[PDB]
Amino acid sequence: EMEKEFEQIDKSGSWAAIYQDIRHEASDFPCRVAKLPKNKNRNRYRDVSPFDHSRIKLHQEDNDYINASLIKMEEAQRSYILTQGPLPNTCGHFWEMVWEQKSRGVVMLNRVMEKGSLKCAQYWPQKEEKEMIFEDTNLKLTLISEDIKSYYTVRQLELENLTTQETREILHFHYTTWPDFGVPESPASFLNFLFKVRESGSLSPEHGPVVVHCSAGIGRSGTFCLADTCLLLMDKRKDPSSVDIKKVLLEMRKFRMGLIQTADQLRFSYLAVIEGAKFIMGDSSVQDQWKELSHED
Ligand SMILES: CNC(=O)[C@@H]1Cc2ccc(NS(=O)(=O)O)cc2CN1C(=O)OCc1ccccc1
Ligand SMILES: [Cl-]
Ligand SMILES: [Cl-]
Ligand SMILES: [Cl-]
Ligand SMILES: [Cl-]
Ligand SMILES: [Cl-]
Ligand SMILES: [Mg+2]
Repeated sequence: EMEKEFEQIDKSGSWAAIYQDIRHEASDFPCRVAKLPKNKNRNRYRDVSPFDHSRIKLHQEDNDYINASLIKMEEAQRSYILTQGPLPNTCGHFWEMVWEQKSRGVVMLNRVMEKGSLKCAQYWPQKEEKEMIFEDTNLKLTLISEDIKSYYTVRQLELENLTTQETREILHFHYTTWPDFGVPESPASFLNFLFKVRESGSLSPEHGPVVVHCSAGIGRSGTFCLADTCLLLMDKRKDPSSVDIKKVLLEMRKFRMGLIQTADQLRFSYLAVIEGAKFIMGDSSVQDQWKELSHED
């Protein structure tokens, strides 16, 4: 059981060892498509690639490759697409994927510039009157509105298939204060944001999988998805004791490499799930407490 295990790991000072065990046991599957020479400029990082078996294939229509993986959580009955921050030449591919996969939400856990470097393209419009046209993939993208909070921003976007003139509302949830290889400021700030995504209906099984990304689409993205799936599993069962966090992480790692990048991110995941369980198991009042503690205003 996770809280008893947490205390034992904390007491014995063994987060590094627990995390290394996970790394040791994690799946290794081929990424042959990712490593084709023609795809070199579609990958942000040499050593971060989607496995062939779970890669998202684009439907157009000359080269189907995008650095993005379908994390299909069978027991939980929820799926996520985890992807790298799009590059200057892959923003059209990114939105093509959102359209084809029928996603309603995009969760962004990084900033465009981190540590002086460009870790993600400016792939969405920052001003209503300056829409983006992706001529390669025949899509238009317009900012409809935004709600700016202290550490996150929610945007309403309209994505249009220029081929058909069909339009869809996409919700963009941008966590702006999650440092690379680091953790959220508190369980409360993380959970307040996760519940904002949940409340939107973006994780509904009636939609395609939410797209989640950071810069590599593994560390911060893995942490987010691990906490969400653990919370969902205990919710379905109304049984916190039924959830084996390490097992869930290993299951996710069947679908994309390197999910959760540090031992402290693993530790934070346990904290987030232990805290979130208070809400799942019926202390409704904790949600307001997280909102207050997050200082979102
Ligand atoms: C220190 N590592 C690096 O700088 C590069 C790029 C990067 C940016 C950012 C990042 N953090 S994230 O944006 O939260 O995913 C992770 C990685 C992983 N990486 C890798 O080379 O990862 C290879 C790897 C490691 C463990 C497991 C699978 C693959
Ligand atoms: Cl940014
Ligand atoms: Cl900077
Ligand atoms: Cl970039
Ligand atoms: Cl950072
Ligand atoms: Cl790793
Ligand atoms: Mg303006």
